[PDB]
Amino acid sequence: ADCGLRPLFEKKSLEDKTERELLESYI
Amino acid sequence: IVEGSDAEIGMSPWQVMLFRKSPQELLCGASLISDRWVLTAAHCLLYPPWDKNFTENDLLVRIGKHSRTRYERNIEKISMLEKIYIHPRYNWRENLDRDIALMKLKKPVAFSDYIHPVCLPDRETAASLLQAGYKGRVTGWGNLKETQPSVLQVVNLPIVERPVCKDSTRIRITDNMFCAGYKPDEGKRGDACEGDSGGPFVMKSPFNNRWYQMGIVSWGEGCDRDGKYGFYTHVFRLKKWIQKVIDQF
DNA sequence: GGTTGGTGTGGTTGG
Ligand SMILES: *C[C@@](*)(O)[C@H](CCCNC(N)=[NH2+])NC(=O)[C@@H]1CCCN1C(=O)[C@H](N)Cc1ccccc1
Ligand SMILES: *[C@@H]1O[C@H](CO)[C@@H](O)[C@H](O)[C@H]1NC(C)=O
Ligand SMILES: [Cl-]
Ligand SMILES: [Cl-]
Ligand code: NA
Ligand code: NA
Ligand SMILES: [Zn+2]
Ligand SMILES: [Zn+2]
Ligand SMILES: [Zn+2]
Repeated sequence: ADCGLRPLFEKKSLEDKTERELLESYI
Repeated sequence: IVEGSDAEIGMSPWQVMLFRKSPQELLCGASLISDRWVLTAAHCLLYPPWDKNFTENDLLVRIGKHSRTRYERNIEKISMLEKIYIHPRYNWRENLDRDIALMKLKKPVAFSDYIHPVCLPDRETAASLLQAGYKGRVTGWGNLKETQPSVLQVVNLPIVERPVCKDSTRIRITDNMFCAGYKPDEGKRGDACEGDSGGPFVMKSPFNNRWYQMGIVSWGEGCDRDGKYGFYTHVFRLKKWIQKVIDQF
């Protein structure tokens, strides 16, 4: 469904300034 | 939020502000999980030791906000509450077990660049993401230090192993809770604080790129204290109750 | 304008 995708970020293929820290924590 | 930073515009479009009409003040955080349902901590609505017991008409929900206090014309939507549903087994007398409540809005809110619901986890998402050491993100307009922000604050924090959570407090922890925060020796700091309860602890799934709400800011002992950790309602553990309420009402 | 109109000794609201 339409949940968890942000119009100003994921929808425009743009990252917010710290999500990368989250992704790195998985690795 | 202590030791966090200002959120970027549209970064947490599911963030909701629970607002008391009189006097006018921010009560708590909350989240949008559909165009008609808002999830929050039950103690934001019912807590007898603080003579707290809100009825739908004592409250308003403000969605799409960034500034803590200014009315953001044509950006935020203010909604009234049709019905409040508190978990039947919410244990306020002892440890805030199942600190979770759903609020059905009178009218559905239209999504926009600033307003969109967050996903609720299913079993695979919970199993895969809710692991000690993985980081989630907490947002809120609550206090900046133990005892405030002009705009929504954000902080990223690592989920902590359950034995460590248990040993950090004498309050009885349950499987309906998890804790997060840096260890006495990890260098970093950060935590949610009073005023942030109801707010979402979210994780971005590395498999489908969507944000999932894994937790709800629930309680702590002081804020950002060395050796202490913030506690959060475990959303997947109570999802059967969330789905039964939404399906039925 | 702005994360948004048309006008504020603002307003459901700062500058
Ligand atoms: C209601 C919320 O805004 C708030 C969130 C606190 C989060 N704190 C940290 N450090 N992450 N919750 C509370 O204030 C809850 C409501 C009941 C009292 N409480 C506490 O967190 C007390 N500090 C501890 C407590 C007392 C009684 C039962 C359980 C916990
Ligand atoms: C809370 O207040 C409502 C209306 O005032 C009432 O129906 C309900 O019994 C109260 N619940 C409490 C205090 O547990
Ligand atoms: Cl009362
Ligand atoms: Cl009274
Ligand atoms: Na801490
Ligand atoms: Na204006
Ligand atoms: Zn959409
Ligand atoms: Zn009273
Ligand atoms: Zn109805």
